[PDB]
Amino acid sequence: SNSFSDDWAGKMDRAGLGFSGCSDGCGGAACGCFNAAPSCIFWRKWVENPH
Amino acid sequence: CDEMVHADSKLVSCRQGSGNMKECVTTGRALLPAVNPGQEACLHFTAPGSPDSKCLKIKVKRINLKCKKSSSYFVPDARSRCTSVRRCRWAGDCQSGCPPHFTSNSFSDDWAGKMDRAGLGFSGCSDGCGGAACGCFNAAPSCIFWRKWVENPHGIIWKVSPCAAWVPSAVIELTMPSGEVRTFHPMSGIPTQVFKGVSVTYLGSDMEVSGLTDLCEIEELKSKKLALAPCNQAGMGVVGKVGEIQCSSEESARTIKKDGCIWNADLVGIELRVDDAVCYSKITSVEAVANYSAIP
Amino acid sequence: GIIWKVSPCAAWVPSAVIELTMPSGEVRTFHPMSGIPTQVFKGVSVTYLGSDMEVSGLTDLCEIEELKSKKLALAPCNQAGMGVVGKVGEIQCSSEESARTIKKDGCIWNADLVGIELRVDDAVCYSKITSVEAVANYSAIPDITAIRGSFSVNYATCTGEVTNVSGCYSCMTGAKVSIKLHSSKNSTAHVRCKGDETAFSVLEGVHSYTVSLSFDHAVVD
Amino acid sequence: CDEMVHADSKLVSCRQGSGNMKECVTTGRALLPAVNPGQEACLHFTAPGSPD
Amino acid sequence: KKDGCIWNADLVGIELRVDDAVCYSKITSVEAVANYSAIP
Amino acid sequence: VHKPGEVVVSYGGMRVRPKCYGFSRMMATMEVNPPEQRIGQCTGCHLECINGGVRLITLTSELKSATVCASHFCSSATSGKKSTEIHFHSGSLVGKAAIHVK
Amino acid sequence: VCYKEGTGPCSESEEKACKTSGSCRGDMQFCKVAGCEHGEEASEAKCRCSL
Amino acid sequence: GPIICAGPIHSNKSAGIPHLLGYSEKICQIDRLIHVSSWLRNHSQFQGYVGQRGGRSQVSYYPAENSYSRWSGLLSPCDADWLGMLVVKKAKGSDMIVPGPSYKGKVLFERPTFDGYVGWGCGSGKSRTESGELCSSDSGTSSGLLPSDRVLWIGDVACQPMTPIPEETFLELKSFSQSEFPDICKIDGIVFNQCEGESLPQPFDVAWMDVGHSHKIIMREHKTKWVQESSSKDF
Ligand SMILES: *[C@@H]1O[C@H](CO)[C@@H](O[C@@H]2O[C@H](CO)[C@@H](O[C@H]3O[C@H](CO)[C@@H](O)[C@H](O)[C@@H]3O)[C@H](O)[C@H]2NC(C)=O)[C@H](O)[C@H]1NC(C)=O
Repeated sequence: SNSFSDDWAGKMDRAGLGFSGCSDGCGGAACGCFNAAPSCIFWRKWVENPH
Repeated sequence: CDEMVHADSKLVSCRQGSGNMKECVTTGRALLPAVNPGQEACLHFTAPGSPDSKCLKIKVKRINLKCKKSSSYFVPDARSRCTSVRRCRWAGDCQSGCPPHFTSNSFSDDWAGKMDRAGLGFSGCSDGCGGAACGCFNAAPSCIFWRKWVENPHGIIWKVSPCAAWVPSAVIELTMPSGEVRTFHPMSGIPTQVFKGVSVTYLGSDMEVSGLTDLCEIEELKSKKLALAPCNQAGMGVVGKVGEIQCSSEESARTIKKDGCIWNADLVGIELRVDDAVCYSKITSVEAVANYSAIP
Repeated sequence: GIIWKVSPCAAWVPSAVIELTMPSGEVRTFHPMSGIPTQVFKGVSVTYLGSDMEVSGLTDLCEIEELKSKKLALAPCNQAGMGVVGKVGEIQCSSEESARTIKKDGCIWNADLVGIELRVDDAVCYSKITSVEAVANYSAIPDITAIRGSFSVNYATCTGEVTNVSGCYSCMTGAKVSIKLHSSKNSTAHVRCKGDETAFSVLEGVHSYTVSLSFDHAVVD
Repeated sequence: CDEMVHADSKLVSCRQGSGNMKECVTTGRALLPAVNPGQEACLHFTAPGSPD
Repeated sequence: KKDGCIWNADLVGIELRVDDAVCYSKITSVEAVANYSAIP
Repeated sequence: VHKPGEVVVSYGGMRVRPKCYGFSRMMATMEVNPPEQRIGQCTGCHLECINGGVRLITLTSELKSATVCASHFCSSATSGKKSTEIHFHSGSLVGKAAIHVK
Repeated sequence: VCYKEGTGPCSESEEKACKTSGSCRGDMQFCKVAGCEHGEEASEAKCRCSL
Repeated sequence: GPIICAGPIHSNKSAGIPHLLGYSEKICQIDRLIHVSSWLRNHSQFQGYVGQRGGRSQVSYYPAENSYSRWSGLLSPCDADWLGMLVVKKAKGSDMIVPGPSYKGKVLFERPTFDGYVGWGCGSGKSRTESGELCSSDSGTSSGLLPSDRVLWIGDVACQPMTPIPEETFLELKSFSQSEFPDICKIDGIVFNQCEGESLPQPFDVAWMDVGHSHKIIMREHKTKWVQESSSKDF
């Protein structure tokens, strides 16, 4: 929940302990990368404070 | 526009990139009253300098009651086909005690392991014919191996979502000060935040609300028409519901090949005989099983 | 043994009897459960649901049938994966060819069902099982539409020459009319526009025959 | 048959495998009303060509 | 950035789609949620 | 000989003897049929009279010059309309008389 | 990528051919659209192009 | 293991195996893969004695586990050639390989087709060390000893004496196969259902049977049946 090696290894996270997860998968000609089996997606959440 | 509210330009930070025409970058928050349907609302921009300024026109078109797709699932048209390879004992040499473990994907008995046109159909032995009638002259009985397919020759596919709610929403067209026009549908009864360009629109007043039972929408991919039903949905197929096979790829919604979609235990009707097994089914079509309306 | 095969549908929905005519000339029978959107598979076509113009309710009952076919019997007919206490079916066994003896594993016993009792020398047999009959018995028996698949559709002078007329208007079957035609080819006919009642769909051989169809009218046109 | 509905032959794809008699392959969906018991219902097929 | 301050389980509104996820929230501002007075 | 025995293939109401029964990989081909079609077309729209207001009924005489089986939506007028007939069959020369409160 | 797997990669005259030629075989996503004519090269196969 | 016997090992390679009238003598000969070598002398033109000490006990097939392989009693199409049932034929340029197996050290593989049975050959010393059609010279194969190294057979086929069916019965199967596969139009160039334009690279794997007619038949909804009866040939 802190590093996320998927997108640039591990650094300071502008969120306070946001979560992680996979998801359901799009697969086929519509999403275009030609594999039949579905695709995992990785997501972040920030709790932030601009001003 | 009849109702009009100006910005709060007190946030001032403008860089004089060009002298003939200025530049500036700003943000903030605004509170404009809801305009009557069929008319557009404005938003005035001001600068400390006099000559130049811009505007932003927000046009409403409709008032209606839709609900947001919390999930999404596809449903093919299941059919039940079943094969039967009938070895007999000492000729299939199959175990006296049928192996309680069954390999549900390969089936080395008939051509090793390949793509199976069924979605995780089951396996099993059976009772045994043995003697002169079945003709392979051994006294002890013979195991029989059977398959079940959940198949779809020419499907008609439905995508479904269980919002199970109803809140007012409208139709909005937007006018960027540059001159862009981008459409979208805000669920302004709920504090949803639709993202586009630089701006985001949000909630309005729910000046009337109504209640309704557990119903949600059924739509067809060839677009026969649009249908409504009790429309139960979850992560799994509960007994007696509209949607049994719940499958999550349109490009893989013709056949049954993606893993994401999930079967029902003992759903397909395999029954045995003295020679070989025959196919039946207990699945129900979407129509005329639990239908409480039909859209005009 | 006398063997019974049983199934717990625990429901009742209207259904009918259907015979089908492929354009090639095939005739295949089947029984569609057209009250339920069931999809029976055959050849290229599939028929499905109709209108449930009347429905009724009934208690938990289902069918009992005998393999020698003594007769057909009805009972409360409880059934599940296991034999619950006091039900009709205790031994539930899944192979007819292995239904004479007890040798297939699929069929499932009851804990301490058989009556073994001891003595000072040796044990004797008893039982507590119940026969299917007279234990719990509550009776004793005395918009059709289709979907199209990838079909196999295939592909001159002709005279009508009617002969007679029958009598029916406003009777649920209609009056039957006979027509004596001949055609040099094997073909099919189509609707009379002014008949004003229904369309036509006749088929003929290459001779002089007659094929008669049913219609109703106030006055013949 | 008293109740009769024709097909929707707008799906057209026929290969001229033979010139004397044509060939075609088609599919679709249909909605025919339920006929009274003891009688048969029809379904008419049409082709862009006339005779057959 | 300091560890001392403590979050809420599943407070932030992440929802998925067929391509990518969008943001929402269920937090409430301090004002007009439960306010029983305002100092003169 | 250590063989299972003779083979017979029964396949959908038939009983057939195989000289050689087997499975093997084959070199094949696949086809595709392009999806989508589009339509547009002039329509005659005229207004005989108007009684819009609060009352639901109005007299509007619009038509269509098209043949498509499936008819799309329709739209509204000024001051917040939603016509009770937006979709109506567009196969033949069938005029459409809508209602409004304009 | 195109490689002769003997004396290294394919030639420029070869790789330019192998977007027009019909003898150098390859994996999928290269035969559906780019047309592997799959010359039955029992011996001395031409250079294979994959992803 | 052996139907009858273990095949002979004779050091002097240059020997052409002759004909035999006997029925129960050629089977153990078939166990020795004697017939496949005769194909080379007939079409490949090489006197390569094949599969010393091999028999039918070590020959391997592309699918990982073959139940039919365990049963030596059943008969494989290349072994239907000695007994006169079917005959394997050469390969044309328009016929293409299947990229499945690892074509290392081969000279003769089978591939059953829609029409008939196809065999491919290379030269002696032309070792087959790649899936390509091109055969490669090498001295590492000078010795004729190889445990089915050059003999790798595709598919899992059972064969037997058969009695034909009328011509119309054949026509019924051909039409019904067309209906069941709406998508399939073109196979091996042979028409299955005429359609619009089609792509190319796609390997394809369904079961099939032959009943004595030109067009092969495929199935997905079939039920088999196993009967064994005392036939004088099956001894
Ligand atoms: C390779 O070519 C060889 C010669 O061209 C051929 O040998 C020939 O085999 C046939 C087999 O039918 C023999 O035909 C005679 O004998 C059989 C039984 O052995 C009879 O049933 C036939 O009716 C016929 O009378 C030929 O006699 C024999 N050639 C010689 C010179 O004896 C091989 O069979 C060929 N091998 C392959 C794989 O094609």
